[PDB]
Amino acid sequence: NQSSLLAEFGDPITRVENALQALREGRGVLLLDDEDRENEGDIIYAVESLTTAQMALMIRECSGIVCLCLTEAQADRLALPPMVVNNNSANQTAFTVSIEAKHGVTTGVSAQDRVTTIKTAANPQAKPEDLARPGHVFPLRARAGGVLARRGHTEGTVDLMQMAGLQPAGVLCELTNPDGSMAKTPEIIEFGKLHNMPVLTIEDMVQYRIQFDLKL
Amino acid sequence: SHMNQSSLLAEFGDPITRVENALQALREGRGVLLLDDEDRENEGDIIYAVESLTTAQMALMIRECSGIVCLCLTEAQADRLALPPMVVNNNSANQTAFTVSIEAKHGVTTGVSAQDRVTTIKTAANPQAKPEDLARPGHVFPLRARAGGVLARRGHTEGTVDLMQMAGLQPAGVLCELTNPDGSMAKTPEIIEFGKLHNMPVLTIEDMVQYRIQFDL
Ligand SMILES: O=C(CO)[C@H](O)[C@H](O)COP(=O)(O)O
Ligand SMILES: O=C(CO)[C@H](O)[C@H](O)COP(=O)(O)O
Ligand SMILES: [Zn+2]
Ligand SMILES: [Zn+2]
Ligand SMILES: [Zn+2]
Ligand SMILES: [Zn+2]
Ligand SMILES: [Zn+2]
Ligand SMILES: [Zn+2]
Ligand SMILES: [Zn+2]
Ligand SMILES: [Zn+2]
Ligand SMILES: [Zn+2]
Ligand SMILES: [Zn+2]
Repeated sequence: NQSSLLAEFGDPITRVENALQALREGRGVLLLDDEDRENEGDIIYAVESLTTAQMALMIRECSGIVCLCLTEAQADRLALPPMVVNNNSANQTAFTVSIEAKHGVTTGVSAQDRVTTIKTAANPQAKPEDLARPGHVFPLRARAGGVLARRGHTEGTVDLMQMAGLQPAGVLCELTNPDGSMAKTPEIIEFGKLHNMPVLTIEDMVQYRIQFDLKL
Repeated sequence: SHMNQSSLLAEFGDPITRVENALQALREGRGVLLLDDEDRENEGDIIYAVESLTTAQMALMIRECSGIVCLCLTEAQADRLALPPMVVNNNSANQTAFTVSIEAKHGVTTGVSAQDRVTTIKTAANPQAKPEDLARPGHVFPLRARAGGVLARRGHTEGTVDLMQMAGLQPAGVLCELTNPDGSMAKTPEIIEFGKLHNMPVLTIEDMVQYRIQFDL
């Protein structure tokens, strides 16, 4: 079972603290959501330290739909409303209109171009005109309150950044097996071991936030 | 001396032959690799007929391409599904005609596995589909092909729908951009090798344009 498998990454508190220190060091982490929800592991990177190599790993090891998790305030600053007026997706995944850097990219899809787009979007002094729409990067609006308001990878991403003391923007993508099926805990554990990436769950995060009275 | 692209593509035949082999591969359920103009994107996209799309084919795209797998549709089919342009004022470099993204309602879970994307695509491409069959947003990205195909707009979008129509297949195909492990986009020699290894013909939009000119006009 999951809890028993994750044991080798430490106890739940250790699992959170290792994830936070990985992010501070510029490394990625792998975040599992609830078993009865998606039961998927996403690679998470802090935008602050995002490299082309990190992006390239996501593209070749994950779904390739690399999303940029943003606070409401940052999404607002960039004038990125929800893609649809009435979201009826299974998880209410908060996709905004898709984006591309207006300047400094070609087709938008290379690892370099996605990073350029993401860095442009995450710039504290970005304006809406810095991004063309539509494009190949997929921003997501994180819920105010984070994982204590919504138990998604979107909130997990942003909460991790804030908990780590980093700028509150991260990227995510779902780890996918070569045959096209989604990675499960065993494969996720293996991937984290291969790539020196801490693994943790949303429940780890929730329990950690509760214990340490963490408003973010 | 490096030969030009046309010279590299010569082993696939002359322009017309390259299109004819593409059409036949699609009729046999195999994919093709379509290059656009060198002064446009200069990118090769894997293209598959939705009619014969399998989970294995989709898995290949996720593994070997950008993973942003797009569903090229006719304007008629997009309107049938009530899929408006994602943004009213499109200012992307090529005005790539993204609609709002989609997900099938039944038969899927999170929408992102190879099998889920296929289910979603099959659902959308069905000639008797209704808007309500598709949740929005989702993990499949439809594109509105321009009326007139590659003689009107020289995009992989139009190339896909033209290819299906010319092959006599359901006028819906899926595309995705071939990518190298280091995250750079695959270029002609890599596209050609990939095509040889996967038994997928390689062709260009210009080949398709010349074929339509010579075979229709
Ligand atoms: O679907 C997704 C984005 O395309 C993934 O599930 C991603 O992890 C964010 O969604 P959520 O916050 O609902 O997990
Ligand atoms: O960006 C893309 C995905 O949408 C690809 O270039 C795809 O080929 C569609 O674009 P176009 O028709 O402009 O080539
Ligand atoms: Zn493109
Ligand atoms: Zn998720
Ligand atoms: Zn002939
Ligand atoms: Zn002939
Ligand atoms: Zn003939
Ligand atoms: Zn999801
Ligand atoms: Zn294209
Ligand atoms: Zn070879
Ligand atoms: Zn291959
Ligand atoms: Zn014709």
